[PDB]
Amino acid sequence: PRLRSTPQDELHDLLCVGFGPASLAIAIALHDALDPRLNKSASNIHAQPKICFLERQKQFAWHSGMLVPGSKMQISFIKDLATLRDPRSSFTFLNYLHQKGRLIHFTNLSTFLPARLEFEDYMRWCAQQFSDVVAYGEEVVEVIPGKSDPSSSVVDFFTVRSRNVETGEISARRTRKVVIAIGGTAKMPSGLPQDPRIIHSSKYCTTLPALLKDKSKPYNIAVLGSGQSAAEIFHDLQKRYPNSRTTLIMRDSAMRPSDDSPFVNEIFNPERVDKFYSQSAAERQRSLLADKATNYSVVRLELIEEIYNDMYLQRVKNPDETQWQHRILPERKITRVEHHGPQSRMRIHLKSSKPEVKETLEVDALMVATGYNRNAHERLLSKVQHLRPTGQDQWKPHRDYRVEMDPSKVSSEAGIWLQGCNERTHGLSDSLLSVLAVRGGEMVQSIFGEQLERAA
Amino acid sequence: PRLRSTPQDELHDLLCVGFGPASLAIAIALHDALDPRLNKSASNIHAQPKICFLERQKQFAWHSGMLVPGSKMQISFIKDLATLRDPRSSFTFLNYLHQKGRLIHFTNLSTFLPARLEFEDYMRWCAQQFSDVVAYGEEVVEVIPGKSDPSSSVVDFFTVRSRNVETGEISARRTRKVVIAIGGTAKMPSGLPQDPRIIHSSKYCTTLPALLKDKSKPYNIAVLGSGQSAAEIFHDLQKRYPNSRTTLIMRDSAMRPSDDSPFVNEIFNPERVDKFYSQSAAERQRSLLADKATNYSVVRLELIEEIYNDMYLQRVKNPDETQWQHRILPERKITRVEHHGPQSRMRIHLKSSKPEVKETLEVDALMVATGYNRNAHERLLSKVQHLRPTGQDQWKPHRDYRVEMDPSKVSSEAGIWLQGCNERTHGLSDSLLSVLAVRGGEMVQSIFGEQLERAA
Amino acid sequence: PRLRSTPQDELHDLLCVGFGPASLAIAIALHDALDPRLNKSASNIHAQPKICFLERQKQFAWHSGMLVPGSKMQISFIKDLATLRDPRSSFTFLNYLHQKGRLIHFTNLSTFLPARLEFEDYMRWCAQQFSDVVAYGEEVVEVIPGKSDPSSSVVDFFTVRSRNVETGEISARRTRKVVIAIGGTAKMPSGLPQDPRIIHSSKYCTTLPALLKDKSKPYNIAVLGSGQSAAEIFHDLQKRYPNSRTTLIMRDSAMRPSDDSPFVNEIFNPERVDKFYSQSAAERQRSLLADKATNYSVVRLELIEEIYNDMYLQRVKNPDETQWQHRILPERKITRVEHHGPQSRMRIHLKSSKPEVKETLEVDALMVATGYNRNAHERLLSKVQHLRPTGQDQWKPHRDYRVEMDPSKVSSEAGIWLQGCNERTHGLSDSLLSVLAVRGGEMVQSIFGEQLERAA
Amino acid sequence: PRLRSTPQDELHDLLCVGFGPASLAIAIALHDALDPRLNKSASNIHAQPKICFLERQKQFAWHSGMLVPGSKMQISFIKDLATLRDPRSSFTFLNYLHQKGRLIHFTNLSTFLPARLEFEDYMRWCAQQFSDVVAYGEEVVEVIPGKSDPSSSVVDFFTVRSRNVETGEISARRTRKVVIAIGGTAKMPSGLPQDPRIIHSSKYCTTLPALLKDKSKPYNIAVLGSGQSAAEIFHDLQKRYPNSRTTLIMRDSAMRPSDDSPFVNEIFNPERVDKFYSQSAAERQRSLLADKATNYSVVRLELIEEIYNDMYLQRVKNPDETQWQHRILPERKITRVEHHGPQSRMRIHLKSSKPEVKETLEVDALMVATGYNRNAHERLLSKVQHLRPTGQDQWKPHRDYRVEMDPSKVSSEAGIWLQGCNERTHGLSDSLLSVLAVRGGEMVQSIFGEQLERAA
Ligand SMILES: Cc1cc2nc3c(=O)[nH]c(=O)nc-3n(C[C@H](O)[C@H](O)[C@H](O)COP(=O)(O)OP(=O)(O)OC[C@H]3O[C@@H](n4cnc5c(N)ncnc54)[C@H](O)[C@@H]3O)c2cc1C
Ligand SMILES: Cc1cc2nc3c(=O)[nH]c(=O)nc-3n(C[C@H](O)[C@H](O)[C@H](O)COP(=O)(O)OP(=O)(O)OC[C@H]3O[C@@H](n4cnc5c(N)ncnc54)[C@H](O)[C@@H]3O)c2cc1C
Ligand SMILES: Cc1cc2nc3c(=O)[nH]c(=O)nc-3n(C[C@H](O)[C@H](O)[C@H](O)COP(=O)(O)OP(=O)(O)OC[C@H]3O[C@@H](n4cnc5c(N)ncnc54)[C@H](O)[C@@H]3O)c2cc1C
Ligand SMILES: Cc1cc2nc3c(=O)[nH]c(=O)nc-3n(C[C@H](O)[C@H](O)[C@H](O)COP(=O)(O)OP(=O)(O)OC[C@H]3O[C@@H](n4cnc5c(N)ncnc54)[C@H](O)[C@@H]3O)c2cc1C
Repeated sequence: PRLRSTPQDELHDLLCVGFGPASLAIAIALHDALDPRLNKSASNIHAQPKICFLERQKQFAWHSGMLVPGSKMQISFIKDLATLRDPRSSFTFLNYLHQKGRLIHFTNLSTFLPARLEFEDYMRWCAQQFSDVVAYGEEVVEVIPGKSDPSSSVVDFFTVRSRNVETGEISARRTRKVVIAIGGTAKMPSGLPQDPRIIHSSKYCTTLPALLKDKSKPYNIAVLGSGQSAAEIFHDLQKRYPNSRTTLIMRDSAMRPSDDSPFVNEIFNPERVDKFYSQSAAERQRSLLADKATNYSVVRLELIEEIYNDMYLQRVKNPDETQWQHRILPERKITRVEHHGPQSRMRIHLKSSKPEVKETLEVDALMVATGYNRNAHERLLSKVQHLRPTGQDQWKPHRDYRVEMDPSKVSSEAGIWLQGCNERTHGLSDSLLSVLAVRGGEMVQSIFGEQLERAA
Repeated sequence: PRLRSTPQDELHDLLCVGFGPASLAIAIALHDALDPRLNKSASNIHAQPKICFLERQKQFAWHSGMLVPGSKMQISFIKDLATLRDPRSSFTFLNYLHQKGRLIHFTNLSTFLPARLEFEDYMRWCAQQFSDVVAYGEEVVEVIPGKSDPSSSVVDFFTVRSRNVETGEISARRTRKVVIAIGGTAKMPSGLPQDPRIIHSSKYCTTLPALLKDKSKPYNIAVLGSGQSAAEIFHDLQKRYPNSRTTLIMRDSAMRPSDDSPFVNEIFNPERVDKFYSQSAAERQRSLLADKATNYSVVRLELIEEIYNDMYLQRVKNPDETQWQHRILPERKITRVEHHGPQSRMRIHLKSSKPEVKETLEVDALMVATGYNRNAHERLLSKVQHLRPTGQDQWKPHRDYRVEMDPSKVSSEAGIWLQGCNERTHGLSDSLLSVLAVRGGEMVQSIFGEQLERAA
Repeated sequence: PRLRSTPQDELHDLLCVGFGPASLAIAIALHDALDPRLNKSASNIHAQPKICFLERQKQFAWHSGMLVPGSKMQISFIKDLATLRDPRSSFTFLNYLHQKGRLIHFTNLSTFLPARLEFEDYMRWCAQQFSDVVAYGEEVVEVIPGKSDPSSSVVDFFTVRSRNVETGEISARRTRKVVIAIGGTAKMPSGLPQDPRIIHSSKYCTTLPALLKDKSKPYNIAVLGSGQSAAEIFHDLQKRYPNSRTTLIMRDSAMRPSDDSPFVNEIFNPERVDKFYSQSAAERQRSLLADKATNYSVVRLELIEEIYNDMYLQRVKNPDETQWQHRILPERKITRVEHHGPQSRMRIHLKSSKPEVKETLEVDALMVATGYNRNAHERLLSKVQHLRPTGQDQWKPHRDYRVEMDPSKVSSEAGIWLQGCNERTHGLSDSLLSVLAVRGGEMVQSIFGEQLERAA
Repeated sequence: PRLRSTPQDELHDLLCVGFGPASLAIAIALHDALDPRLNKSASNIHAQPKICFLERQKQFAWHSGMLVPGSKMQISFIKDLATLRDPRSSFTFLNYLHQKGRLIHFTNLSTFLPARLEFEDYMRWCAQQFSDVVAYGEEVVEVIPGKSDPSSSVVDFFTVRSRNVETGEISARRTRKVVIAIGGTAKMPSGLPQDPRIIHSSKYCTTLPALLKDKSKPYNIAVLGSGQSAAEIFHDLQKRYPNSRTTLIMRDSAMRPSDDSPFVNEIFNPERVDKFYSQSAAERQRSLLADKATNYSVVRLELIEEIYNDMYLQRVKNPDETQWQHRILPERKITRVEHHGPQSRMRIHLKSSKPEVKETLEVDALMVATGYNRNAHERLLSKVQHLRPTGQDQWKPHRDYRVEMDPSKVSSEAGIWLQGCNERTHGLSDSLLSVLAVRGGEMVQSIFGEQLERAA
C-alpha cells in the first residue's frame, strides 16, 4: 500500500497540520491499516483516502536546535512509532535498524536509550516513505470553515491556507477533516528584553554558533533555568567552548532528578489515557501536579551526577568557588538586563529568588532554557471559534481528540482533531512519544473508521 | 581518658536523657575533647566532668523492631559518629572494622551502605565503651527545676526522675544541665481502633512473630503506608511468610523514589545548619516542604524496582491481577475496621483516597507504617515550662540547641538542650545521622566550653 | 501458512531429531519463508514440504531441571528466535508479549534479560503453533540409510526410528533429509560413584526435592563446580533449605566473572560464523580458548557479588569461618566418596586441587554442576558412518551444517545436518540462542532451497 | 614526632632509593611508629633514626605522563597509604580531605575511586611532610659495599652514590641499610626504531604536546597495545585532538575487561602475601598466570563500553568502517616502520598477529602503550652481587623483603631490601598500592625493630 498524492484542488479526507512525530505516527497507522499483510480486511479497501500533511520545515527534523552532541533519548526504544500498536509493523525501530544493517550492532550496546541523533534518523527514515503526501516548506496560517451549500447554515468542510516559507505565496487546500499537530512554542520570561545575544534553548545548536563564532575565545556565557534543556546546554558549553566561563542561573535551590521509577511511570501507559480522561477537572489538575517530576523542571539523574562531579573536580583544583570557570548560582532571579552598552557583553542583574541585593554578570550570551507553551493552535483556529457551542470560549477535545462543535452548525462528516496539546484532558503522556503508536491507531479509526468498516 | 561514673547523689555537670545515636555522638565528642592524643589542650584538664546517660532500653539497640533481614543503611558510612568531625578518632566506622578484623573484608564489598545490623553493632561497640556512665533500664518520667537557694527566685539546677523498667522504682539525679535526646514516637492514624492485630512498623520484628507464630500458614497480612518502612515490611513479608497473601494499602497513587541526587542532598551538610537556622519561619517551612522527597514518604529506588519486578513476575504466571498472592492497592483509605468478629481475621473497609465505594479485606494482621512524631519531650518538660519567657507557649531552641529560658528566672550555669526534635529550626538533617559527629562536637563546646577553655 | 502433519508412512522432505530451541528456530524460519506476508515469492509455493519433529519430552520445556526461582536469561531478548532474521516476524519476543497483553509491562521493567521462566513460555508459545508437525514422547534411537533401489549402491533416503517413552513401541519414519538437534548430555566426573544422593545440576529442580522432602530439615548439602550452574544452585539452596548447611567445592581458587564486554562479545554475531568457519583447526582451537570466559566455567558478575555479600554478612555475625552455615572450599578435589554407610549421609574426602591431606564432609546430597558434553549424535549415526569418505573417522560439517558424505555412495537429494554440536567448526555461538534466528533462516535455504527457488 | 635531616657525612640507619608511593608508605609507617599518640611505647624512644630518601624527580609526582584528564584510580580510597594499617593515622586519605576542607564534598560523590589527580595531591600532601629527609633531583647511580674495618672480610655498611639531575655532580651517602623502591621502566618492543615521533605511554602528557603543537590540526595518530594505558590514550586523543584520525593497533582480537570480581580480588589482601610467598616457584608462577586478568593487558569495563559506544556512534553516521575518523585494528602486528621519509609522517606496515599481507598507515606519531619492566634495580646492585651466596645469580628476597646475602660476608646489621619489584615471590599486589600501608608497617619493624623493641 503506497499512499499517492492528492491534487491540491481536490477535496481531501484528511489534512494534517505539522509533520512531527505525532503526525508521523498517524501516517504510519494509516499505512498499517491499509496493509493487507498486517490487517486482513485491508484487501477489500478499493480507494486510497485522499490525505495531505503540511510541514513548515524544509525536511523532517526532530528538535534540531537541541541535538547536543552525546544527547540521549529519555524513553525506551520500544515506545517507538509502531511497536506498542503492532510489533510486526515495518515501521518499528528494530526493523529500521535491520534495514540499515545496524541491528546486531545496536543490540551489542545493551541500551534502551538511543542517541537523539539516531532516533531522529529512524523517524526521518519513517517520514521519507510518505514523501508523496507531505508538503514541506508550508507554514499553515489559518483554518477556515466552508459550506458545500453556501446558502445553508451547515459547515461540511474546511479550508486550510499555508504560506510557502521560501517564496511566501499562499496556497489553499480543502478538507473534510483537520488534524492540528504542531507541538509547542518557545516560552520566554516576560521580563527579558529582545536581543540577538538572548537565545532560547530550542535554537541553541542552530543559532549560538553564528553569534559566538570563535570556539577558543574566552566568552562569558549564562544559562537560565534548571530543567533538562538547561543541564544539557550547561554541560555541552564546557565542551563546545573550552576556554569560556559559564554560569547556570536558577530560581530553585538545586537541579532535581527526573522520576523514572516504574510504579509512577505507569501513568505513561496507553491504557491509562481512558482512566485519566474520565476524571474530573480538579482530579486531573491534582494528578498532573502530583506527577510533575516525571517530566517537568527535572534532570536525568546521570546528567546531574556528571555535572556535580565536574564541580567537585573544580573544587580539587581550587577551593575558592568564586574563582571557578564554571559556576551554578542557585535561588536567583534576573531583575535587570543591560544590553545597550558599547561592549559586546550584556550586564545581568541578579537577586534572590526567595519571596519578600545580589551580584552582576557580564555575559556575551544568555541561553534561556525556560520550556514551552502549547497554545499555537488557538491562532490557527480563531475563524472556526463560532462553530463551538454558544458561550464556550475554549476548545474541548473528546476522548478521541475531536474538538466539540455545535451539531446543528457542523455536519457529522466534518471535524477538527487536536494532537500534542491535550495534556490537561489526556495526561502527561500527551506531548511525549510514549503513546504515539497506539494514539495513531486510535486516530486512524476515529477519522477513517467508516471506510475501514466497509472493508471489514 | 576513661569516663568514670558519678555517684547518684552528686550534682552532675550533664545529664543526657536517652542513649541513642544522638546522645552517643555527644559521649564520643566528649571522649575526643578530653583525649590528649586528639586535642592538645586536653593534658591541662584536671577534672573529669560528672556526666550520666539515662536509657529506657535494657541495652543499646538501634530500631530493633525494624531490623528486617537484608535491610540497608541509607547514608554513607563516612557520616558515622566521629569521622566528619575527626577522621583520626578511635570511634570511626573504619576503626571499628579494624578492631573486629573486618576492615579488608568490608573494603572488598565496594559499598558505602552497610547493613543496618552491621551499623548497629558498630554503634553498640561505641556505646559499650561508655558503660560506666550509662544507666540502662531507666525511663525518664520528668524534669524538675531546683534552686540551690530555695528562698530565692533563681533556678540553678534540674532534678531528673526516672522509673526502673524492671522493678518500677523511681530514682532522682540532680544536674546543672540536661540534654533531651529521645528520638520519636510511633505515629498511628486516629481512625484506627486499638487491637493486638494492629501493629506499628516500629514493632514489626519484635511483636508480629508472637502474633503469627506459624511461618508456613496462609495468613492474610495488610500493610498501610507507602514510605520506606512500608516497602521494607511488604517486601520482607513475602520471604518471612511464603504462603501468605499480602496487601499494600496506600492513599498515594504510587511508591515514590527518595531523592538521592548530589546537589539536593547538600542540605544535609553540617555547614548548612547555620544557613538553614538563620532563615525566617516562612522560608524554613518552605525549604522543608521543597526538599521533603529526600526523607519522607519515599522509597529507595532499588527497593521499588525489586518490588515492581516481583509484581511483573506474578503477571507472567497469572494475567489476572485480582488473583495475585501479593497486591498493591493504590489511592485507598481505611474507613472501617471490624475487629469484634468470632474469627481471627479483621475486616478492613476501603474507599478511594480521592477528595469528595471500594473493597473489603479479611486480614489476620495490619502493619501500620505511618511514620513518627517527635513531641515526647514536651511531657518531660511540663514542670519547667514556667521558666520560659512569659507568654511563649513553645520551646525555642537556639542555634546551639539550648532552649530559651527567662534570664532572670534561670541562672547562666543551668540549661536544657534539645537533640533530634529540632527539624523546624535546624533542618532535615536533624533527625538523621548526617550531622551527628559535628553536632556532638558543637554540643560538647556549648556545654563544657568553660572547662575546656581553662585547659586551652 | 499452517504446516499440516504428514502421515507416518509417507516419504518426508525433512525429519528433525529434537524440538528444543535449535529445531524450533528452523520451524519458525520455514513458517516465515512460506509466509506470503513476509516473503513475496511465497505465493507461488503450491506444496507444503512434508516435515516432522521428534522430541523425547512429553511437551516443550527449556532446561526445566534448572528453572531455579529468580533465574535470569543471559542474552538480550532481541536475540530471540526470529528478530535477528526478521523483526516483522510474528514469532518475535515482543510480538509474543503483545499477544499476552504484557508488552507495555515488560517495557516498564527496562531489562534486556527476562526470567528463564518467561523466555521458556515465549518459546513454548512458539512451539505450540507447530503441534501438528511435532511428535512428543518420541526418543530417536537410530538413523538408518535406505536405498529406493536396493540393488544399487546409492543411498537416497534415511529411516529414523524412535521409541515411545510411555509405552516403549518402536516407530519408523522415512526421510530424504535429517537434522540432529539434540543439545547436550550431563557430564559427570569419572571418579564419582553412582548414587541417588549424587545428582547432576540439570536435574536439580526435578529430582532433589524427591530426595530431600522436608524443606525445614537441617541437611548438609554439597555443590561441586564453579560455573554458572553451581553458583545458581549454591545460592538457591540457601532459600530452598533455610536450615541447611551448604558447601561449594571447587578446584579453582575462585568463582570467575563471565566476560560480557562488547568488543569480545562480537564473536557471537551471526556474520562472524563465516569468519570463524574459514579459519584453520589450530586457529579455531586457539580462538575458542582465548574467548572461553564468555561462556564456560564463569559466573555472571551480579550473582558473584550477591553470594560474596552473603558471605560477608556471615562474617559480621561470626568472625570464625569454620562455623559458617554456608561455606566455599576453593582449590579442592574429591578423592573418595563413602556411600555404603548405615546413615543417610555420604562422606566426601577432599584434597588440594594443586598439582603434585584435607577435610571430610558428611552430606545428605551432592549436586554436581560439572557441565555438558555434546557427543550424543554419534550413537544415533553409527549405522550411517560407512557413508562418510573412506578413512574419515569423524563427522565433518560444512559451513551450511550438512555433514560430508561420499558423493558416489549418497545421492544429492539425501543428507544429514547437525545443529548445536558444532562449536569446533562454527564458534562459541553454536550452542547458544545467539544465532538461532539467522541459522534457522540459513538451514531452511540449505534444505528447502530448490522448492523456494521455483517459487522465487 | 618530626623527622629531622641527617648530615650527608653521617652513617645513616636507612637510605631509601626512590620516593614514590612505596617509599612514602615506609616514611609514613615510621612516623606512625614514633608517634606516641598512635603507638604507646613511642614515648621511650630517645633517638630519631638517621634516615634519607633519594628521588630523581624534582618534586613528588605520580605517573605525571599519564595524568590523562578525567583519569580515575583503580582501587578503593580505603587502600591508601595508612588506613589498612591504622585508620587513626593522620595520613589517611579521609584525614587529608578533612585538612583540605573537602571531606563532606568527597562524601557527596559516593565514589570509592577518586581522580588520579586528586590521589596524587593526597600523596603529594603526605610527601611534603617529609621534606627535611628527602633529597629531590638525585638519581642514584650505584650501591657500593663498605667495610668499617677494611682489613677484614666483612661488609657492614653501604655507600650510595647519586648524580644531581640539574648539575650532574656525584654525591655519596653511607648507610647500614638500603631500600630500593624505584618502580618500573618503560617497556618498548625490540622491533621498533628510535624516533621522536615514537613515544611510550608513560610520556604521553609530558612529551606528545611538544611534538604535535597544534591541537586543531588533522594529524594521524596511532596507539599500540590494548591494556589500560592504550585505552586511556586512545580515548583521550579524541578529545585532545578533535580533528585527528586515530588508530588503535592490537595483536589481540579485542580489548578485554579487567577482573574486579570480589572473590578473585582477595588475592590483593595484605594477609595473602604470607600464603603466596610460602608456595613453590611452580605454584606461584601458576597462580600469577591464573589471576593475570586482574591487572595486566586489561581495561576497566566502563572505559571499554565508552569507547565501544563511540564506535557505534561512528557507525550511525557512516556504515562504512574504512571511512571512520577513529578506528581499531585488531589482530595486527607492526612489521616495518618507515621513518626516513621527507614528510612528517612515518609509514607503519602491518601484518596479521596470527601465527604462521595487511595495510599501511601514515602517522605523525605512534604512542606505545606496551607496559613496564621492573629490572632497573639490577644495575644499581651489580657491585654488591659478590655478597650473595656463591653461584646464586639472582637476588632472592625473603618474606620481609631483605635480599639473601652470605652470612659470613655480610654483618647482621647491614642489609638491602627490595620494594615494588617482587611480584614473583610476593604476589600481584606487590607493584600496586593495595598493601602499601601494611607493607610499610612490616618494613619499619624489619629495619628498625631493635630500636623499637628497646622502647617497647
Ligand atoms: C530536545 C527535546 C528532546 C525530547 N526528547 C524526548 C524523548 O526522548 N522522549 C519523549 O517521549 N519525548 C521527548 N520530547 C518531547 C517531545 O514533545 C516529543 O518527542 C515530540 O517532539 C512531540 O511530537 P509532536 O509532533 O507533538 O510535536 P513536534 O515534534 O514539535 O512536531 C510538530 C511539527 O509541526 C510543525 N509545525 C509547527 N507549526 C506549524 C505550522 N503553522 N504549519 C505547518 N507546520 C507546523 C513543526 O515544524 C514540527 O515539525 C523531547 C522534546 C524536546 C524539545
Ligand atoms: C528503621 C530506621 C532506619 C533508619 N535508618 C537511617 C539511616 O540509615 N541513616 C540515617 O541517617 N538515619 C536513619 N534513621 C533516622 C533515625 O532518626 C536516626 O538514625 C537515629 O535513630 C536518630 O537518633 P536519636 O538518638 O535522635 O533517636 P533514637 O535513635 O530514637 O534514640 C533515642 C533513645 O532514647 C531512648 N528513650 C526514649 N525515651 C526515653 C525516656 N523517657 N527515658 C530514657 N530513654 C528514652 C530510646 O530508647 C532511644 O534509645 C532511621 C530510622 C529508622 C526508624
Ligand atoms: C540452565 C541453562 C540456561 C541457559 N541459558 C541460556 C541463555 O540465557 N542464553 C543462551 O544463549 N543460551 C543459554 N543456554 C545454552 C543452551 O544450549 C541453549 O539456550 C539451548 O538450550 C540450545 O538449544 P538446542 O536445541 O541446541 O538444545 P536443547 O535445548 O538441549 O534441545 C534439544 C532437544 O532435543 C531433545 N532430545 C534429545 N535427545 C533426543 C532423542 N534421542 N530423540 C528425540 N529428542 C531428543 C531434548 O529433549 C531437547 O528438548 C543455557 C543452557 C542451560 C543448561
Ligand atoms: C598510570 C598508572 C596508574 C596507576 N594506577 C594505579 C591505581 O589506581 N591503583 C594501584 O593500586 N596501582 C596503580 N598503578 C600501579 C603503580 O605501580 C603504583 O600505583 C605505584 O606507582 C607503585 O609505587 P612504587 O613506589 O613502587 O613505584 P613508582 O610509583 O614508580 O615510584 C618509584 C620512584 O622512584 C624514583 N626513581 C626511579 N629510579 C630512581 C633512581 N635511580 N634514583 C632515585 N630515584 C629513582 C622514580 O622517580 C619514582 O618516583 C598505576 C600505574 C600507572 C603507570
